[PDB]
Amino acid sequence: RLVVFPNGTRKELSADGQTVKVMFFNGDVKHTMPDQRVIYYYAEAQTTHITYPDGMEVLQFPNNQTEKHFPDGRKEITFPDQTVKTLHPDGREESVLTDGTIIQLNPDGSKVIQFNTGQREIHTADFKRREYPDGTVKTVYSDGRQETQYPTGRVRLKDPQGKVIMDTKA
Repeated sequence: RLVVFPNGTRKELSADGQTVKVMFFNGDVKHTMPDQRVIYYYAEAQTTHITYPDGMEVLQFPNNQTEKHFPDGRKEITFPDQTVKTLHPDGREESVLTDGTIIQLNPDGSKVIQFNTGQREIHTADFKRREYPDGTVKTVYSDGRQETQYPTGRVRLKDPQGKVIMDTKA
């Protein structure tokens, strides 16, 4: 079949019967497949939008970025530089850089960086903290004080000039 609507939109079945092809008057194009997958091209935005039956949506942008919308509410963005950012329903954003570094932006204002080496940096308004696989924690406060927590339970606190003001262990 070919149907041409009064507004000039055309609905045409592919010759082999499998693809329903709508050519909208505004330049948009929609193909609907036998599995009910819908592929929609938006002409002005030059964007492709695929809707799967299970509700997943994938958008492909002309800058080469991809955005995938999961049934669990996550949205995963693949930038043109290959960075993959995941937006979680609770507001966390987690970027995985190509070298595998993970950068997490959290709703509370913090930024957490998980390096390949196992080290983890936590940045808040009040401190910058580094965590190490053995359990060591070094924290530098906005006022310049520095705390080292050792794997043993020992906690050593220094003033901003480096003088020890607290050194405790159970």
